[PDB]
Amino acid sequence: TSGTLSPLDIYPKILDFHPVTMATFTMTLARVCLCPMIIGRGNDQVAISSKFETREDIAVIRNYGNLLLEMSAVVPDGIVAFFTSYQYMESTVASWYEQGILENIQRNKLLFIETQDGAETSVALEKYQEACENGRGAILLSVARGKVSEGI
Amino acid sequence: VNLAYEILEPEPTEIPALKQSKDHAATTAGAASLAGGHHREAWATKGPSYEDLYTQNVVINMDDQEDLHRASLEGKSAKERPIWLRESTVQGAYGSE
Amino acid sequence: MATSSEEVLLIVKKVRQKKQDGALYLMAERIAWAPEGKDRFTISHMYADI
Amino acid sequence: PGNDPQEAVPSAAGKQVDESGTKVDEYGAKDYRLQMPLKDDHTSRPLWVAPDGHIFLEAFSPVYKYAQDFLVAIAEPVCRPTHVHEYKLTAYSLYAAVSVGLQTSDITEYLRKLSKTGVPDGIMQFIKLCTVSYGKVKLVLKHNRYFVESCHPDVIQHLLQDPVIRECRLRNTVSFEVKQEMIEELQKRCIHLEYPLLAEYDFRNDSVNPDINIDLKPTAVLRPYQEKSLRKMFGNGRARSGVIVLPCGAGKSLVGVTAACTVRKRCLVLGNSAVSVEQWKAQFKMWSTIDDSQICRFTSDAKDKPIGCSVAISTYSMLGHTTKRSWEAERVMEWLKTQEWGLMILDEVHTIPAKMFRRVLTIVQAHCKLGLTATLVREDDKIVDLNFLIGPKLYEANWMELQNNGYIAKVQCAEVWCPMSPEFYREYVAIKTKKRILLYTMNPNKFRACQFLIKFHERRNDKIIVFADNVFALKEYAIRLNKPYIYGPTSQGERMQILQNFKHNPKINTIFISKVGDTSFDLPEANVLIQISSHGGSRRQEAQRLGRVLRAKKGMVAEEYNAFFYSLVSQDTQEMAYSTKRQRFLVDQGYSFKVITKLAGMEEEDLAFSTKEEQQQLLQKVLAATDLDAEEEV
Repeated sequence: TSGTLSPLDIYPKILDFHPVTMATFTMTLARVCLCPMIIGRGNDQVAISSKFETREDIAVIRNYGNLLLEMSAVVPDGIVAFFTSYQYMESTVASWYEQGILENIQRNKLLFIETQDGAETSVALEKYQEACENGRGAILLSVARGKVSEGI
Repeated sequence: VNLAYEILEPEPTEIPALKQSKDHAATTAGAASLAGGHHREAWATKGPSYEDLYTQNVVINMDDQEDLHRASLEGKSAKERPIWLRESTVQGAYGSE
Repeated sequence: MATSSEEVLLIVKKVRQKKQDGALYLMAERIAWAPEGKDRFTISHMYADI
Repeated sequence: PGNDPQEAVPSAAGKQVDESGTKVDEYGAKDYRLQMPLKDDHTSRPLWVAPDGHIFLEAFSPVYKYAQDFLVAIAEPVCRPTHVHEYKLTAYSLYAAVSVGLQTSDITEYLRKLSKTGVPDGIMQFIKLCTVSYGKVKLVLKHNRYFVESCHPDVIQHLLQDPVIRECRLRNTVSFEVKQEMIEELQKRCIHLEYPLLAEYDFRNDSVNPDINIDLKPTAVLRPYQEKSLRKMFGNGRARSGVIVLPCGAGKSLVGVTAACTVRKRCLVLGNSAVSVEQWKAQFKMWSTIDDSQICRFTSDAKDKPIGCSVAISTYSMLGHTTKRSWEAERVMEWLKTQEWGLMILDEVHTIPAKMFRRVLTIVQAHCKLGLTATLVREDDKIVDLNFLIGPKLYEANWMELQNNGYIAKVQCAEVWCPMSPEFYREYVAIKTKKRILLYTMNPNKFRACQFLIKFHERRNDKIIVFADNVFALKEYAIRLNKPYIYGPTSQGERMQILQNFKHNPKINTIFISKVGDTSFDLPEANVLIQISSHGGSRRQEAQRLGRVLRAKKGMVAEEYNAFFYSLVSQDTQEMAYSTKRQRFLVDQGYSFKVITKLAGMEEEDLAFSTKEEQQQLLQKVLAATDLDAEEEV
């Protein structure tokens, strides 16, 4: 039973038979449950992807900070963001200290970035759950394959 | 043991950290920036929590105030005042209506 | 002098700023780079953070 | 005698134009254009067919939907002023070839549905069969590969001309081969002789040097006013030769370098003067590595790497003097046809005659041409169109969106008509020589207004420069009121420092320039411009000077105005002949135009020439000035 397992064409990777195949649509009247959005600039800057670039350019990093700064004032609760890896995450946060992007985010929501050691990670999640329930919802700046992505 | 601390050392190290003698590291950088070589010609200690200095003080005083808004009128006159042209039709004036 | 930091500084029109010949206004206790004929201020600072 | 060709079809003159004698089928369809709008708002606004050969499409509310319907309709004739409010004009001549890639039979069905039960007369229906979409492509064949578009009517009507006299498919969309390479000049004159027009496309495979064909450039594109013109000029890999319209004070030489990277062509820059050499070279520094690899300058005495690079910056074809320039111009013309044949980058071609254009295509074998000119027509000509040799009209940008964004200054046009002095008007209708030009030019009633406009902007310390066509006329305008001045016959070392005294290291505010110190070493770029004379030969040179000089007070204007622009025109001096033609150009630029004949406040101002005695002494000096005072050569 998996919800994120939807591409079934690559499922025969395990080399096992599976005659029982069925998807799920869930008939719902009002579609206000979810709202998937895809932002890719387009014919204005087209700089939003960085699959093999570190700190060689500042057009993609600036776009990640401008969109995140605006979303921090319109989301009613907390924001759980995710990056690519640990290398591109540290280069993006360090670039916001020079232009002055991360400093404005500290005014609204509280910053929470996943660390490396497992001892400081459990204490960091407890501070995020306490601020989002008692006061204003904070923000999470972690990695898609870190430690707050297994099952929170 | 100290040789293997840098793994790869083409030169006898550059300026990594000091670990032990850290309280004196702020003295060397404090005398180099005050003399002449300011800018960013300094270093720190990688590992603990680094250190910074040069031109970091606090200013306190108790004066000023009393008549400060009266000077804004003279500086604004250097630009241009909002006014129209000298309207003159030498015939019949307006009537509002 | 009245010991109040009076006399507004000299205002200079049309000053470039990275291919942008805007307008830098020198008020009383703070600096303001007014973007041409407008009411807001792009580069907003004071006489302290410089 | 002995010159009676064809053409000669327009005939409209006099006050009683009564153009209503031949319509055949028009009165019957007049009633159908009234009952249709009575149903729904969408079932209305047709095209209004005319017996001559032109229609009036929608222009009242162009918005975003109808702004794209006219782009295809205009892709057949020359580009009329699209971004207007009255009615958009549409025809069918010449340009219907290097435009889009659709047949004329498809756009006809859309016009019949817009009229709602009504055909567009029938005169222009049989004409939709002349110029088609044809061209040549350079590929692996190292010469030409004959394939154009996926259409089919563009190939059927061509076999009865070129293939009938000489073969082509000999080597090894229907592509052809190469006919001994040398055979090529005879094909360019046989296709245009009939009716179809050719359009050699892109791609190449000969003479390579800059490493490969992708060099180095950041993919993060910016400036929406250049991306929209890039996808319109080269946005499908084809050619489409034409002239695009872009703001002057935004980067005319910047769109050419950016386009040269997407086209991937060893282009050739051909400037108009000496100022175009330093402008184009500045864009190859902070955007590419061509400045220190494939740079070349044949003008301004440089000759940097004559062999080994094709990207150069020349000046049209002004380097070809008879006898005096023999072996100098020979090495430039011969070595250019071998290692260069790319794009013909042209800038400011609205003042260059057709005689110079013949020598441009002769000294170089460029397979494509580029047009970078913001004006509409050339040299103010409406009966003869000489733009078919350097690329006709392609597309113009929305000046309302360009001005309300941060690309040009908020120009506030306002004509100022000053009365004529009676002491100088008596000698104007008295002599029959060229001396009467300086009479109304030195109008004391205009000089008091010219000094009032300077004083009106002196307190606002704004960049103001008074323009004048005559050379020895602006000199007295600056000595009487103690201000510096520059003109033509001066000195190269003197103007080198004075020009820097207004933009680089300024110290003087009120400077008087002319037609020389503007397109020679550096652009003026001021804010307020005053036009004195409006009858000179440069009836179209001041059009582009309005955009280059009048710059904004920042560079990214929001939505308010600040820049001013006045014009001093004499009264009862036969000057309205040019003051009327400027109204047709200002309404297309989105500028506010108005007429102010009375300044109301000029008398109550500390000015000169207050008494009538000082105005009388000027008459003894203007008439005594010799007309030979011009330069010093024989």
